[PDB]
Amino acid sequence: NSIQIGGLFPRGADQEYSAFRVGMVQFSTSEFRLTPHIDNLEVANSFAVTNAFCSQFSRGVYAIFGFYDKKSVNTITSFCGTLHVSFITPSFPTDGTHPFVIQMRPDLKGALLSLIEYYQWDKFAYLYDSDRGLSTLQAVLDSAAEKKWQVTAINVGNINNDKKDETYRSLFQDLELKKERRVILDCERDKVNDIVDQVITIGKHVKGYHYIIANLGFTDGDLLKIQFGGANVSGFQIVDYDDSLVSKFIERWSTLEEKEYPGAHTATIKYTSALTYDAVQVMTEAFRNLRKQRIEISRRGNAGDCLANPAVPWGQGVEIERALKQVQVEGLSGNIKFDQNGKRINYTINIMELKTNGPRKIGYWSEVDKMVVT
Amino acid sequence: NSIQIGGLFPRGADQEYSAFRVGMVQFSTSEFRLTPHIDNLEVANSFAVTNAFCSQFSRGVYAIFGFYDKKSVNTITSFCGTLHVSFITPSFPTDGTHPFVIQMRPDLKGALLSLIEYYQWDKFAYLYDSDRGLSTLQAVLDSAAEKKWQVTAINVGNINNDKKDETYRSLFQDLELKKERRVILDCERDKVNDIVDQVITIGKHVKGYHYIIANLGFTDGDLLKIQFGGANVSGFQIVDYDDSLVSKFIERWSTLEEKEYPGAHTATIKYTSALTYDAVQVMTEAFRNLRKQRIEISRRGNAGDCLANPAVPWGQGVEIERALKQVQVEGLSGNIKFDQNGKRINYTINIMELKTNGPRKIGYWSEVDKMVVT
Amino acid sequence: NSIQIGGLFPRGADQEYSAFRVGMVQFSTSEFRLTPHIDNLEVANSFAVTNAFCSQFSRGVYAIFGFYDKKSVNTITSFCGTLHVSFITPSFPTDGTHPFVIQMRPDLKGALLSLIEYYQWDKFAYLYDSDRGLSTLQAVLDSAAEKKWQVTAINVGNINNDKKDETYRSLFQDLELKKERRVILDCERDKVNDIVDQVITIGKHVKGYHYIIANLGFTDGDLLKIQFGGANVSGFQIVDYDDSLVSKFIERWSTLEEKEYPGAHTATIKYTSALTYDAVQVMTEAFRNLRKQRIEISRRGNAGDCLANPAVPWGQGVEIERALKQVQVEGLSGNIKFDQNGKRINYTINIMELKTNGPRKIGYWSEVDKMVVT
Amino acid sequence: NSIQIGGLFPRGADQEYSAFRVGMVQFSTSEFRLTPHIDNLEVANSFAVTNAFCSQFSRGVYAIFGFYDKKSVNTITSFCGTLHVSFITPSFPTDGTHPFVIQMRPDLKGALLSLIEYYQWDKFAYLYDSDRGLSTLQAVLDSAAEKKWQVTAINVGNINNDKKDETYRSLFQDLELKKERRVILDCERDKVNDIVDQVITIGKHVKGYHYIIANLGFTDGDLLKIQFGGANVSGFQIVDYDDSLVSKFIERWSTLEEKEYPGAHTATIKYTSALTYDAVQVMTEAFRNLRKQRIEISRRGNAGDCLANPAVPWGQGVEIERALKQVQVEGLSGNIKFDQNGKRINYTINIMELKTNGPRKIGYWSEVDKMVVT
Ligand SMILES: *[C@@H]1O[C@H](CO)[C@@H](O[C@@H]2O[C@H](CO)[C@@H](O[C@@H]3O[C@H](CO)[C@@H](O)[C@H](O)[C@@H]3O)[C@H](O)[C@H]2NC(C)=O)[C@H](O)[C@H]1NC(C)=O
Ligand SMILES: *[C@@H]1O[C@H](CO)[C@@H](O[C@@H]2O[C@H](CO)[C@@H](O[C@@H]3O[C@H](CO)[C@@H](O)[C@H](O)[C@@H]3O)[C@H](O)[C@H]2NC(C)=O)[C@H](O)[C@H]1NC(C)=O
Ligand SMILES: *[C@@H]1O[C@H](CO)[C@@H](O[C@@H]2O[C@H](CO)[C@@H](O)[C@H](O)[C@H]2NC(C)=O)[C@H](O)[C@H]1NC(C)=O
Ligand SMILES: *[C@@H]1O[C@H](CO)[C@@H](O[C@@H]2O[C@H](CO)[C@@H](O)[C@H](O)[C@H]2NC(C)=O)[C@H](O)[C@H]1NC(C)=O
Ligand SMILES: *[C@@H]1O[C@H](CO)[C@@H](O)[C@H](O)[C@H]1NC(C)=O
Repeated sequence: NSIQIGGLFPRGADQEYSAFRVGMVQFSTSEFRLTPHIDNLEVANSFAVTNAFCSQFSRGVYAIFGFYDKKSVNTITSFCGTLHVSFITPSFPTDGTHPFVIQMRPDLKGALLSLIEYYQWDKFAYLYDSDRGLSTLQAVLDSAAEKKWQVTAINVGNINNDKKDETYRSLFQDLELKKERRVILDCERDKVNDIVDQVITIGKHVKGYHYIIANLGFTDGDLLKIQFGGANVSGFQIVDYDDSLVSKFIERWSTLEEKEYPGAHTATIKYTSALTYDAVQVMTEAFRNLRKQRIEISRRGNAGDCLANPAVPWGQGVEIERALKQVQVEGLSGNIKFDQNGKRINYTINIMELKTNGPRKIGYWSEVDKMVVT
Repeated sequence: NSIQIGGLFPRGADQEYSAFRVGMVQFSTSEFRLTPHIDNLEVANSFAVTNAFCSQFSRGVYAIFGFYDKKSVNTITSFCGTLHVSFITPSFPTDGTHPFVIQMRPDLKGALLSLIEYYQWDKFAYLYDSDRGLSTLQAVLDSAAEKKWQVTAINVGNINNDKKDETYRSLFQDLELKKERRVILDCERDKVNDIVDQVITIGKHVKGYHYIIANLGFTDGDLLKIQFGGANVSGFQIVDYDDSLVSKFIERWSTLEEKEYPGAHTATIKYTSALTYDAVQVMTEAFRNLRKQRIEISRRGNAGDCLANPAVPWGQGVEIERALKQVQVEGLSGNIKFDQNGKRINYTINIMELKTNGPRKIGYWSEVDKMVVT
Repeated sequence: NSIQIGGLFPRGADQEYSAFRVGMVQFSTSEFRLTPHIDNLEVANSFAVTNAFCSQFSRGVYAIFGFYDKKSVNTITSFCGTLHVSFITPSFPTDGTHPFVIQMRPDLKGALLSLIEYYQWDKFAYLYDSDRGLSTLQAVLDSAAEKKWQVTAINVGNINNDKKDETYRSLFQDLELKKERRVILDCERDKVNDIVDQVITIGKHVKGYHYIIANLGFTDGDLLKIQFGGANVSGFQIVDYDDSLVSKFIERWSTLEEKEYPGAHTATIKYTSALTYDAVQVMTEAFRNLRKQRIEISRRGNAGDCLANPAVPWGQGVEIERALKQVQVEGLSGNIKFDQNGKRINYTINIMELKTNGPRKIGYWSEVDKMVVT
Repeated sequence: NSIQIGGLFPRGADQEYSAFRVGMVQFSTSEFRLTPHIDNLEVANSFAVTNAFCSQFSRGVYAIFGFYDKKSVNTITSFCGTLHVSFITPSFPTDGTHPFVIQMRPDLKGALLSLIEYYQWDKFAYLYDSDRGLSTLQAVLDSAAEKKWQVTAINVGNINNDKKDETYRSLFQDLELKKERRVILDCERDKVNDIVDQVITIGKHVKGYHYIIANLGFTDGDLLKIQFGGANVSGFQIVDYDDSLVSKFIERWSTLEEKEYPGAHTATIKYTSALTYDAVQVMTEAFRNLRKQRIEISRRGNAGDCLANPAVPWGQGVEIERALKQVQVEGLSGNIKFDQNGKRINYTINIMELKTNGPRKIGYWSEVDKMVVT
């Protein structure tokens, strides 16, 4: 009744760690407690990721929570699938079916295509970033080929910031050659903030221009900066701030202090932090299910090292995976239900549009049902 | 005075190993000799790749030669950068800059864009495969954005060996429906062979079609099947069989036997194995230059541990990298010279066409000079 | 009882011999058994054919089964007519009336002419091989002279196999220069396979061309390579694979231990082998009927030599011939009925084309009724 | 000393036999006198032909002379090739190379094609019979395909004489309405005589009709019937009546009597008879050369039975073949010389076109040069 888990967090991650500890203290069952081993590192460094994973495996950790990017996803997936260690992450889902990886970030390709069809778009620009994967870009290109679209895929992830002014000015001047008024911003948070800021400077945020933020976090950024101007702005939001549970959680979250809980005294929580909260919840739920199933998973610092030749797995790993992937709970992100691969199934995505008054949801998207209008 | 190096090879790259051994015996001794440690492994498995790298590092190898895949390149780059151990490879160049990696494959984006400009194409399909990366697809996407092209990018990678015929057939009927005669194949040898077989079966290799084989191995595939069809078949070739060095090497190499040297009894040699030969030459020349400079590189003791904390790299790694990047030799691929990032500069790619009498070179593409017609 | 027969199988006809053995072991009963003398020989050698015929006559056989070509048909027919010994064959029917020769192959000239009239052709080519024969070419030339057609007869039997690629390529180039779109392939299985391979290689199987495989073995050749090209490919088939008897035959034929029965472990049976099986059936039926007629068919070793001077035949062979020509049974080729001259009558030939979903029987041809469309 | 030879003659070749005996008595030398054993049989009967051949072979005969038909050429050539026995014939050349056979009849396809080219023919009818093979038919069809001729080939051998009136009228009316004014008669002497008799009866010999008789016996048939008909008639001839040797032979032939020399009391002889005479001459010359070369091909005992398994070859037969294939003597049919295969070369064919004063040689044809006009 003393489960030791592992935690990998980026060097500079505060809100996600705060949500992690909030969930841990919220779901601290009197039957058992989860003791985490938190490692802060540069996730982009595959060597550092491997070092942390190997140290946690040597320490005897049953389940590992962490993050990965395009430069550190393959190593994590391979190590987990070989050593039979369950990995729970809020990061982007891997392209394919990688075992022993629990992916709680819902896919956005289907919702993005459904929203594009709803908006009746034929020609548009697609500004993407290579720091998260090109699966969305490939899906957009395939849909464009199928439905006879004219998509201009432009990468904005390979430019610095000192020459950003001139580079993006040239990019937008080239975009105005075709009179492009509809663009999609499939970029990270800092990248999309740069896009919106430089759009404001260049003066292309006037009416007629349509912008789509291709991420689950729409209300986290400076929506007020481009709120005025009359330009269409649309996006997605996994979290429903109007839900009773979300409001109850956010009240306590705002009442928490900032010293011991960095990035907490605010009325907006990042979707990564929300997914970390549901990750804590699902970990506790799976371990309660394992305890109630009367299954012995006794393990300690005796499994061995990381680079054992041959690397023999342990039989409890497949049972831990079955327990993790066979739960159905509800959190900030909504209904949670994974498949045999480790991806959510019956999730719901709330679509919001930005107006002068403020952000406002226009409908919801699901798997069985396409975009719905209220 | 023996120098120990490492070797990573995929399970199936027999011709590459044969070319490695041929280069080893050719450049056997001038003032010393090399001692490679070969470790055949699944190159796409990041865990196995890490295990091989760590075993070779513990063995105390001065340099490492091996391949990598799109899902195993980050591990090599990170480990080599953090351990100051060079990695000479004939695989696809990395998307960016990475120290301690000596990439031997010349870039193809510039030559492909120059060939498209020379052919004056406005609506060309792009059948890409997710093995060597999507960097060329991205580059052609920005080029299309900046040159007003109609690119129909289609992924032909995520298909199994059970509906290949149906998938390729339906793809080509779709291409006929939008009436698209210009197609670019950015796939490897086996994939382009499958595509060529399918297009022959459906009967679209007749006059009125144009295909570009976007790989350095234009003649490595079986072009005799589409030689008499009547459609343009362009491509790029890195080895010139009419060159003195290549002709002498082929005369020495075709007389061998397929028992001790698998895949070494043919008049043609794959560009990957050619780059293996030139990589053996480059390593030999670099170590010869190091010996001539009288720099002490021998270890003072054991190499250490792969996952040691902190990862301390030896002071001779920078010297090894500089010596490897400072060599300028002539090989099968042509002039060999590396810049500060480990890429290849001052190279030449011969553009060739498949006429009814055989593949005939029509010109060459350099970095300082664009496509030249001869 | 024990009745001995002869066998003139060629050197290389493994499937026909396997079908012969299967027919023997299936139609053999306790009433009597058949003892064959199988001699493998170069059937184009009239000397060897005469030697084998003389030896089998010297044994004292009652009927002879085997094959012949255009270079050995006259000697076989003359020997059988002079010696009053019957000869059942699946080879091409003789161009005339010949007694004591039972021919299991139905005529194709009438069906071919009816199909040409149905397709309403005016200017078409006719690729013939002198090795198979020229009776069909003579018939089509006479019809063209009587119906104002433009037939371009081409011989393809004189091409040596050492360089039989440029010959076909130049031939089809000449056909293109003559604007020839419709071609009739009247050749053997190997020759038609080579012609189809060359056609696909030169890209002459696309929509706009028409091909008629003028032989009863439409599906025996590898038709899948040209199925998806898009050009019309018609032909004739004598064996109906959807019939109950044929399906029951294949149910056993596909599981016949190919090592023990060469050319049997397949779902496709050559029309020649099917005719051999039906010939075994008809000879067994004829001998059973002769035994059930209370006729003395006792013959001892009094045959002597085949070149007796004068050559006095044995009168017991005319009853054998009458019984053989008085057989009305069903089989793989369909209804079997022989006229006074031994040529097959009351037969149906299935006319099929090659579609994307496989060959389909669109109708049947008969002597009494012209081509019928379904 | 003497050499036994064999003679195969059809039932009715009385003048052929008379010419053979005239040649024998004229070329009888005191050094050795041959003793031919003449056999009379239906040459179309393959069984009789091979029985006579085997009787000769058992007799111990070194060289065989005789005729063969379309239905016996194959067996004759096969037996001669297998038993290494030389065969000398005046019949049609074999449709292809065949060892141990001497063809004394010069080819006609080249001369006929040259005459057609010189006569500026682009549309005609090729009336042929299947008696001398289809080599000429194949040659004219290939030449028509090459030179864009609209030739209509009609077979007349299969049509029964009783019913060959209504069909004759129908086909001639078809030719008249289609302006098929030019015809070619590649038929035997009797068939062409019947054809010209029918033409005279029907009155289709009006000005414009250009009949070509494709045989060497132009003057053999009745040409005075169409001498004053006003219709062009062109033929070929191998024996020149103006030569001194031919004139002396025809005088010594006409001075003979019809009692002991049937059909020898006229001034008109057949080209086949002339070829028989030249065959006797070449046989005598070859035997004289063999005797002079001090080569004894004498056999101690009987050759045995032809049906012996295995066969019984002998190198003296090969030496005899080499002796025959290296003879260059003149004769009634002109110069005689054989190539390596056995065909006759170094020959000239005299072309005559019928006029009101009778046949007159309008030129000659050879192989070292095209057709020549005098
Ligand atoms: C392959 O087979 C198809 C059969 O579906 C051929 O289609 C044929 O196309 C011709 C076009 O000239 C049709 O002839 C036309 O018939 C109509 C109605 O009788 C008439 O009004 C036109 O003037 C013309 O004569 C023909 O009917 C049609 N076949 C059938 C069965 O309907 C196609 O041509 C074939 N491919 C080749 C290369 O021959
Ligand atoms: C029958 O024999 C007579 C006797 O020569 C032929 O008369 C002449 O034949 C020549 C060719 O042998 C003809 O020359 C041709 O003339 C045409 C123009 O009409 C020209 O285009 C050709 O290139 C060629 O030079 C010639 O006209 C013809 N008549 C005369 C008066 O000289 C005759 O052609 C033969 N055939 C028939 C069916 O009569
Ligand atoms: C921005 O949003 C507005 C309203 O939400 C859109 O306005 C209408 O959109 C419908 C949907 O296709 C069109 O049929 C109408 O013609 C639009 N009317 C007007 C006055 O715009 C608008 O299309 C959206 N996009 C842009 C670029 O403005
Ligand atoms: C295949 O090659 C031929 C000839 O190299 C191309 O034909 C040329 O097409 C261009 C179109 O840009 C015309 O301007 C030229 O006149 C054509 N002929 C020549 C000799 O250049 C053809 O376009 C190529 N592609 C295909 C699909 O056929
Ligand atoms: C032809 O064969 C069929 C099937 O065996 C039979 O029904 C039909 O009566 C036969 N025709 C004649 C004329 O006997």
